[PDB]
Amino acid sequence: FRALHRRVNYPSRAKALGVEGKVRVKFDITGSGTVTNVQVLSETPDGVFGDDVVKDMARWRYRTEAPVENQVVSIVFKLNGHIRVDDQQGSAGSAGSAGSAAAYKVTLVTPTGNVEFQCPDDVYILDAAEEEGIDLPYSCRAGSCSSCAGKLKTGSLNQDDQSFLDDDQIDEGWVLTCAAYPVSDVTIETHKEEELTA
Amino acid sequence: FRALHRRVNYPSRAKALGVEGKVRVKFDITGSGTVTNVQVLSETPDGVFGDDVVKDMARWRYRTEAPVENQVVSIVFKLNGHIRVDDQQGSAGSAGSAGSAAAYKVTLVTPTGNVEFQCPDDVYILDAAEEEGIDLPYSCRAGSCSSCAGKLKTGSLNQDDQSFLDDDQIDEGWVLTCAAYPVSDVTIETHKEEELTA
Ligand code: FES
Ligand code: FES
Ligand SMILES: [K+]
Ligand SMILES: [K+]
Ligand code: NI
Ligand code: NI
Repeated sequence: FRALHRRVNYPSRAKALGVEGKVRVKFDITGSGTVTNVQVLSETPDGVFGDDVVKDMARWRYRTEAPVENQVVSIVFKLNGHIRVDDQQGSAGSAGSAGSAAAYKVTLVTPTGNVEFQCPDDVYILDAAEEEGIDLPYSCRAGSCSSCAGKLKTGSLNQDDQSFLDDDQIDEGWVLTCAAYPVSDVTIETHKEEELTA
Repeated sequence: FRALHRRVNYPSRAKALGVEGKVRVKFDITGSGTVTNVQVLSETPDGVFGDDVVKDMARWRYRTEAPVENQVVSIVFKLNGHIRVDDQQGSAGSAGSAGSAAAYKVTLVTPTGNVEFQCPDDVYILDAAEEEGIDLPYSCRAGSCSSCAGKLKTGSLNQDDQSFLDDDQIDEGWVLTCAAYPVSDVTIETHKEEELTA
């Protein structure tokens, strides 16, 4: 089971406007490996990337032994033509269920001051920060490096999807923000990569 | 089957020396999820990161239904405490087999001029360029973005491990250098991300 072809085109209007952006989208895969049941979960900013991404996804291809439901990706667009497609985890809410995920208030303590936003319980800290237009560090986006490291000051997180931290570090409050969901209101100090690996 | 804890520490001597680096290492996983049969494949530069990485890997943890052989990761160390662990694909050669993989000459045509090095048939273009001390762009390292894009001018590649390019783009000569192996001598123009997604 794996992706074969997942091309995304860069919308010329975004390029022209000098807009960076982000789409999170859910889809199913058929036993033939084609993509259907596509639903945009979020698009930042709105009306620039979503429609084009859905069009592109019609031509995606996977290899699979059976249909697969409720896949989710993040599609990030940055300056100078950069696009990346990152796999995330589907939830009841991503699949299109009735009602809204519980959401919690995230307080980030950043080198340039504090910021606060809502984060659904099925969205990673990083993603919700990006949706609020905050620029947090990252590189792998796969819970497998130090880039997105922060320190949890209060509250509780689910970091089941991370892997670069050991037991000890999690217990000491370390967080990989690309792979962590809030399960309460939380306060996280960001930009702590260098402190993590020291 | 998945990684749970893969902590790597930053060697203080590397920090002090202002050295960036890279280790590629093979290991097996036990049915208990512990790591054994560890062998460094390459370390750049030598004698700075390898021994410490092997020590760290003794404490790694996986979840698994059965033992798994001949896993390989790349471990990259950059300035300001950055470490990332990226999964790659094992080969006869990574497992420790007799004799050497066939190797091919890679010619890179970079914005700052041309460079040439050997690349084994079981090592990705990006990795071999990094081992030769060339700084090529990348971000996901998972064949799922535009960052490492180049244009294949001559020769042939295996890009089975990539997924962001479609059929058409591969046929036109596009290459994701983080996920491409040479199967002949090749010439690749690098730094073509913006041209790819345009
Ligand atoms: S960006 Fe690598 S662990 Fe979050
Ligand atoms: S770095 Fe993303 S495809 Fe190579
Ligand atoms: K379905
Ligand atoms: K073994
Ligand atoms: Ni613990
Ligand atoms: Ni073709």
